[PDB]
Order: sequence, then structure tokens, then C-alpha cells
Amino acid sequence: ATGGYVQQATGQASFTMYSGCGSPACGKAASGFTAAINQLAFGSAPGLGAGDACGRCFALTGNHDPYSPNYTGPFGQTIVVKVTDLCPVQGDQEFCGQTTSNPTNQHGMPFHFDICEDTGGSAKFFPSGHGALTGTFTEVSCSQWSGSDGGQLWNGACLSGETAPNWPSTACGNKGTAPS
Ligand SMILES: CC(CCO)CCO
Repeated sequence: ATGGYVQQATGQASFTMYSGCGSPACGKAASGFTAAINQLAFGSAPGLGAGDACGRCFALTGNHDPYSPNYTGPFGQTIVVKVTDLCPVQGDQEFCGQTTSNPTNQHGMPFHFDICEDTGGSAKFFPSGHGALTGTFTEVSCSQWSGSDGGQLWNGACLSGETAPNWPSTACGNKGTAPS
């Protein structure tokens, strides 16, 4: 995509959970299940505001625990998340360090979703005692997402991906250049 970001409607991903998503990088939070996505797919860098992932909705499915390779299941439910936040290259190397020159992380996955614990999404997705998974995602209509958007935290906030057709397409738009 513009800026060299890697933005595809379906693919393989790793998954973790995090706390505190009330002031996210897209500049609006949301009351439903939300996630952060790795910088190379988010479409922006820290401090530059919303990128084109902002507001898009994705169905997530986990099917392996790389830290418990003997574990056969069961895994959690498929959930639909809205992306509101950025998982930056500098902040999390193991999971979100994909760059244009090295587009997979330490688990071989080209994408990563960090699922926000606050609003309930991680409790549906991760079985107890398994806080990191790999699996797949697919972009879906936000008709499949439940919740409502919060108010803008600053000018330029954007979740307009929530009404956009699936990638490839442009809604909030990418900022700057993807990490090399
Ligand atoms: C679409 C990107 C490729 C990532 O390897 C930008 C090309 O540099």
C-alpha cells in the first residue's frame, strides 16, 4: 500500500493481549472488542496519528500455541475486533517487529494483533493459561462487530475504516513510510 505498508485483507498472524486501550493511536477508542495491529500493517508511526488500519474490522482465529507446542486444543472462539491501536516496531520486537526488509516476526508471522483485555475480547479468544497464539485473520464488514465508537481524543482522530470496503482501499489513509 501507499508508504510501503503491507495491508492485506487476510493472512496469518500471531496474537497476544494487552491492557489499557482507552487512549489508542487512532485517537478514538471503542466499547466493543478492539485490537492493536503491528506497525507495518497499521499504516503510521508513533506520533503521526491514524493509519489506514484504523476502524477496520477483522475476524481472528487462533489455532496454535507456539509456547506450548504439545497443546492440541481447545482454542478460544473466533472473535471480530475493530482496530483502534498501533503495536509499534520499537515497542515490541518479538511480535510487532515486521519491517519491509524483514516482514515476519520471531514466530514467522507477517501480522500481529494485540487484543485489548479491557473490553472483554481476550477472555473470549485465549484459553486460560495460553496468552500467545498464532492463527489467521480475515477482514469482514463491521456489521459483524458489536459496540460503539468513543469520542475523538485529538484532532485528526479517525476510525473511518469502519465503513470502508476491504483492502485494497483507502479510508483514514497511511502516514509516512513503513519501517525498513
Ligand atoms: C509492500 C512492501 C513490501 C514489504 O516487503 C513495500 C515494498 O518495499
